[PDB]
Amino acid sequence: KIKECQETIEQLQLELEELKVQLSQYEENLLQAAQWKQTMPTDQELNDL
Amino acid sequence: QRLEHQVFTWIEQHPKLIFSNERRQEIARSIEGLYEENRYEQVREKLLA
Amino acid sequence: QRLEHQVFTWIEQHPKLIFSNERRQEIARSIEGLYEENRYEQVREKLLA
Repeated sequence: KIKECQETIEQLQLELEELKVQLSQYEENLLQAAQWKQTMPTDQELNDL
Repeated sequence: QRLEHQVFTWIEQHPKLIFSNERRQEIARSIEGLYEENRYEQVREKLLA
Repeated sequence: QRLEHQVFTWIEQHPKLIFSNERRQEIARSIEGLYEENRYEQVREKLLA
């Protein structure tokens, strides 16, 4: 029974860390999007002309 | 011409973002007639969408 | 002033949207500085947020 508990905890730790990694991926992607918004082209020169 | 080139370059520099051919044509329509039919913001509107 | 009235009449007609006091200040100032500081894009961007 104790070894079964240990195995279950191992598997759950693995899955939990996988989910944490994916959540970090999503946060990184949100930061990427936020960064993209700033890098848009502008019509400064066309406006001046 | 240069600004439209920059706009589409910026679009394709971020493939994660998805622009439909219909959306791309809409951006083309907006960019082509600037200051004769609509202000430049409508381009940024479509990108930020 | 009338546009500010319409914007904040649009918020108060949609009670399901939670505009904190701080965000209301943000929108208020962004409208307050139309065309002297920031185009309309900064207002509707926060509404869309």
